[PDB]
Amino acid sequence: EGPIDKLKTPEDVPNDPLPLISDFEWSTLDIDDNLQLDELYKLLYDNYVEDIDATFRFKYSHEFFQWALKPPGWRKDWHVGVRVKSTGKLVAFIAATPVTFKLNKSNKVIDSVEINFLCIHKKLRNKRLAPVLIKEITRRVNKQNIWQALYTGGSILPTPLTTCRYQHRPINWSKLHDVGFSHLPPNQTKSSMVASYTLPNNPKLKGLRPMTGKDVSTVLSLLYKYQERFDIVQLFTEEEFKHWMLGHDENSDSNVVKSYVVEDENGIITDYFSYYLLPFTVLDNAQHDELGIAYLFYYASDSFEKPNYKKRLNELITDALITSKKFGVDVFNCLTCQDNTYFLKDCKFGSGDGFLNYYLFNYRTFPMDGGIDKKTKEVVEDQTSGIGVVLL
Amino acid sequence: EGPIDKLKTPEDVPNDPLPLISDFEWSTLDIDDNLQLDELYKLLYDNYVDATFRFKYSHEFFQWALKPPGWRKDWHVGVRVKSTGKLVAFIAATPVTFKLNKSNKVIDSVEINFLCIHKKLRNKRLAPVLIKEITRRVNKQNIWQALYTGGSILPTPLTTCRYQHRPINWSKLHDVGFSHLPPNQTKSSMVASYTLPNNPKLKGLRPMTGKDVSTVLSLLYKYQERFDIVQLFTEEEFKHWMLGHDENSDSNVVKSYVVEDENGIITDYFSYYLLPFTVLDNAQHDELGIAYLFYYASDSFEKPNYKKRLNELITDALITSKKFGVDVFNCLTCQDNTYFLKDCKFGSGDGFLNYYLFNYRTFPMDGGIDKKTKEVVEDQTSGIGVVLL
Amino acid sequence: EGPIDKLKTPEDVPNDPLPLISDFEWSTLDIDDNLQLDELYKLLYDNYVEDIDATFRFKYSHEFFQWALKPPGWRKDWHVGVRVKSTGKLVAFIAATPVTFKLNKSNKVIDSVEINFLCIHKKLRNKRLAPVLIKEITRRVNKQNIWQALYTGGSILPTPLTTCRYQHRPINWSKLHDVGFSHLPPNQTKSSMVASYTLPNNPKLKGLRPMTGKDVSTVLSLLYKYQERFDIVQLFTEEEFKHWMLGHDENSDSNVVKSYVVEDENGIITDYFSYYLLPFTVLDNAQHDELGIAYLFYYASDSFEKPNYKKRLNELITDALITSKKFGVDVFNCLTCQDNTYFLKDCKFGSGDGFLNYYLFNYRTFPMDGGIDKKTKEVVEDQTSGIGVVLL
Repeated sequence: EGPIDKLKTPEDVPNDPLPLISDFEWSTLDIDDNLQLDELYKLLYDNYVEDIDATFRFKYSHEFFQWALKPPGWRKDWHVGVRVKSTGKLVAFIAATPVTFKLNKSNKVIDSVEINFLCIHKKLRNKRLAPVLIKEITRRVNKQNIWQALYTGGSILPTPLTTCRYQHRPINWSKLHDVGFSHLPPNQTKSSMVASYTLPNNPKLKGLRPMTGKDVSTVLSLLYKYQERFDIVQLFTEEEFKHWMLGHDENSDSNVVKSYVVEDENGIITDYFSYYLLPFTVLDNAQHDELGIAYLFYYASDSFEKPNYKKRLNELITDALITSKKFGVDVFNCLTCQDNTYFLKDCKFGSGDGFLNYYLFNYRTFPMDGGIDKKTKEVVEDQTSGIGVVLL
Repeated sequence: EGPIDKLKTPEDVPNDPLPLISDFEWSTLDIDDNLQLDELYKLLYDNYVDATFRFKYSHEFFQWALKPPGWRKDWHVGVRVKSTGKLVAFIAATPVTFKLNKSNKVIDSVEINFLCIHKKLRNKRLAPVLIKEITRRVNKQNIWQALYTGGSILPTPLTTCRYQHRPINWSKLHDVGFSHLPPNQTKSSMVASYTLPNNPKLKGLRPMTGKDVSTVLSLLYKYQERFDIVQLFTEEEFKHWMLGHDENSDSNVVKSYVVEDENGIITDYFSYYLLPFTVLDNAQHDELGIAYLFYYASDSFEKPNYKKRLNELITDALITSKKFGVDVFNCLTCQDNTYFLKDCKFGSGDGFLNYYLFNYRTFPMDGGIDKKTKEVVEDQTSGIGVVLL
Repeated sequence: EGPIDKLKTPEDVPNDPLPLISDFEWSTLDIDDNLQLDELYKLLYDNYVEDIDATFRFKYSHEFFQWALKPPGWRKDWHVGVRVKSTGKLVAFIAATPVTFKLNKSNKVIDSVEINFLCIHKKLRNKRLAPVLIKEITRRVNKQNIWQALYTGGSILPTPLTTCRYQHRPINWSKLHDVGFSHLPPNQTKSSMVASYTLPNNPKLKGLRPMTGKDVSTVLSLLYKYQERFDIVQLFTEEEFKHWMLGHDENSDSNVVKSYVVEDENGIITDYFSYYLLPFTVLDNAQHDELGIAYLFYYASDSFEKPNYKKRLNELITDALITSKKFGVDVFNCLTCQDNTYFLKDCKFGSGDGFLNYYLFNYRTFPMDGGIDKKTKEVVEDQTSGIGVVLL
């Protein structure tokens, strides 16, 4: 387990951007300039429809971008676009956001970066631009003395850490059906389906309440003890954990990340969970314009050593599902990572067609379980996946 | 193992082509202009080559061979005689990504091919000049290594593989002088010894489609871990090379197949490309259909039925080629090809291929043949895991 | 229990400093050059303000540095600074000092090092230098064949030895109130508070006197017998103990460490205690410029096996509190380590908001009691903490 490249210094890294065919030019984006953020939003809206229904589009708000791209230490220099010289139009983009990972087996902590928002205009798909975008953002971070990067996607590149599968838990089945997200199984009716997904309106766990700034250190310690069971995890400073769990702005309740804690009868935090909101804009449907989507984020529980562990986790996620109902969520998603396969069945998460591959550039690691059978790709129940990180 | 040159930047590279004899001039080709593509075809037909055979290149073949994702017109370098403007030499560079498995190094490079020089200019030793100029053009795009192959004996090759041939229509191969009748044999025995079923044998065998790309790619990646040097692709790239330039039209150049088991899981796959020979001076035939083994991979490499499975795969490849007018099926002694040459009836040819990775030192590699006898060494994995068209 | 890494030789350690973002360069400090020491002082003064009030700054004297960084065996090579190449200004620092620990339960002695004075310029908090500073100081000591290091701070990392809590014992309440250190409780007056903290002007224990170089072997033996009750302790050569208890200069009374012994009629030393002085410079107070602070150091008593142990310890600390009054001390601090929880209540130490985490890099150890409830973080009275070492 360890780095792959012979190891050099920022000095040995080219000082200038890689060359591009004459029709294009690099353009560093300044997302604090609303006109440029507008450009990015448009590029994504039209062209970042990866493995999604043609009728859906990621609906990114200004608040979502603050949260996703501006954690402590973020750099404008790492928001790399490509413009067509003729008109100045934005046609490609790639980002790197700072992150710290830890490989539990070898006890290695690595300051890295997460590479995401890799977007290429649909008319430029045959220009082989992805590898160029990756080389350039990698050059920029190597200059900052960072030598490992995490990249995730459905694309098949060499040596993935592993592969997890998407899961979906219908919250408002009727609407999911009206827009084409969910299908009516063989011997079922819309009525049976809806009935089968009904949930309480109120969370069940006593002491469950929204997390606040004062809970940051306690939750962090709880997550740290808990995540020892995964192969790869994330470490945060308190300022970073605060940003990712509560939002960019400390004095305004986040509409993007929802974080909850459970404190027992004596006031001690024993469990916590978090999820983020990222809706889809829906096209060509006469009644619906938006589809509320939640994504399971980080969580942790006291009970991992006790015998009621599985039951407790399923109770935690059930309350997460219940709370999402007050935020317009229509489907609650998660992957087969962390200990997620312990609650998929009882909580009614169905397997989706999508898969996620994880790549840790410039680093060899032992194989990792992805929560699914290596050949069948079917969910394997109650198994701990080596993936303990969640990427937005 | 690693680069050779001291390493510089595109800036340190001469901005202009190096002057040629005054009689000629550099001329970048634009293959999207049919008139220029026609010029290239004529130059190749006449000067790129047995005497009675000529590579028959179609427009479709050129799209496939020269226009994969990221191809650059600036890398289609021709030379014109100033007097008449006639095209007399050419050289190309196409983007490709290699990975050296032993050292786990990934290198974005380029494949240098279609190096053609008019027969009357063979004494001006233009090849080195063509290589230097194409090399200069790619160095400018910050690429510093290149793969070049051929029968030519240049300084230090990765290794050397040998050609193999598997008669499909022996009678015709004999009619045109490709195949010879062995000492104590008859045309009748030969023909009988090469007959093959008319239908593929493996269950679940079908043509590959766009939807199989990621799955096949993962299968090839796991499989090719056994070779020393391999190729990596983006999904667009793999799709182009396995299915053709045009996504909505079945290719007549590359034939790709997958085998999915009782559960719909792809367990094997193979591909081959078609490149006929125009046949000159034969009263019966004008063309000789030729297939070349491309990339393949199998589930069974860890199992004990591996060798039998591979031979079953190739045998079905041979059978499918019969419907595309193939007269001979060729392949080199690279990859794990030596595991099926004998049982599948591939005979050694006189041709050999040398591989050169300019500006890069690598450990020796197996070529699938004995270092001194140059004879096929059965069931041996070659270090060469890349196939060049 | 034991080392974590596979174990290598100095030989397997990289011979040259780690690469740095090209803007900076490693610069070994020579604190014997007053100009360089002045640089270190300034860097600290401006940027080493973590976990303290904005209006306070650590007031480091030349004497304090001699004591803290120059014990027997100190190495200049372990005073690692970072300079911005453009101007040569000092922007970061980290030090390693030799120290020997003993793990009482497993009876393992380990020559190690204490990593401290990790300081980064406020404007580079986003360059993520700490990990790089640690890696580089760790490389230098690994070269000297030392493979374990102790690091402490408020920062949270996975698996600390334990966590202790800060305690404060107002000496001059009125001043602590004026400068905002202490707050006036709900139904209290400045007058009640002051009255509640008054102390005698003279120590009460008979035979109490200042320790001298002569007493070293006897005091050391007393501490050794005594500290057998903690999980991790420190071992000293007589030379090291002399330095840490009496100061860098043998022929001049120290203004940084105050050590005292209690002997009976026949010169038998029965108890001893020590504490060090580290003031805060006070900013923006129309009245005060400095705030005298004392920190409980090492101590030991005869009575640990006897029934008057608790009462005796309390008598000891009470005399420490009284003696600090002649050195301008305004608050007397300590952590909940050692047997400190035996005297916090009766001696009037109040719990602060600060906590200290301890980390022994490259070594797994059994859990240790930090003197606080593992769940409420509140002081747990009269208990022995596994922490028997004090870090300055």
